[PDB]
Amino acid sequence: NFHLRPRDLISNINVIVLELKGTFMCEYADETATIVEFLNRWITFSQSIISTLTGGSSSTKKTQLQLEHLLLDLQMILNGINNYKNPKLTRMLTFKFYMPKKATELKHLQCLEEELKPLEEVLNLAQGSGSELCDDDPPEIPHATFKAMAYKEGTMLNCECKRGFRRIKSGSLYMLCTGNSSHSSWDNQCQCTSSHCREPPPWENEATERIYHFVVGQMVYYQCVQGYRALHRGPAESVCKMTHGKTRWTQPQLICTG
Repeated sequence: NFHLRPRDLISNINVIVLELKGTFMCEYADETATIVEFLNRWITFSQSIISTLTGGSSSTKKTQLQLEHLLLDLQMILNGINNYKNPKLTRMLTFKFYMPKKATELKHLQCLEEELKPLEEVLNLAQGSGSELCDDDPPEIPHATFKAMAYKEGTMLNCECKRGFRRIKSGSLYMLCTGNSSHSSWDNQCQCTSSHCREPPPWENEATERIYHFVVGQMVYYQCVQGYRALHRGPAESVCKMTHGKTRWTQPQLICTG
């Protein structure tokens, strides 16, 4: 229950950041951070600079209130990510945000200005609705993987990259399957620089796999990896069902041995 449209709040925050920086190229660090660590640095960045109110000059008093309103809009978002958003938050901590290597001057707000688009992206997660998302990742199986065949309207794919590669500065953090009623296709696009839907085509992808987040009613298909063998038992697939509020995964019965 976010008492404001994600697009409007970021709109306000965006202009505030601009009215403070006046165009220094941001310098990041190598360590990515969760959306919470991300907000902590800038909330701390806010309060710190406001305290550096060296002399009550009305020129800087302007800068002071400019920060407070920014600060408030930051603390508000963060306060509304840790409460009851835990169903989604647990997977919202999977997204990769980027931190400033240094943050003591107003020219460092460029670092924050860029990450505003992937921020609003995550802000819609609990607001852009309308199917529902599954609280957990599908149950991992010893020496076995899984793969959904038909993506449903709303499934997402993290824009993770290869080693040494980051997702594009000020770029979206994931893709989304738009179902509507007529057609059915994907929306966003991933990008990596250096230091009824179907499966999307690769980029300079992640040299691991693909971090997914499924909607309810989506089924993943399990099977053993090579060198191992299943004997079926029960079902070899899991479906995300929302039973009595909470969402869960129908436990598949499938085991492989060497």
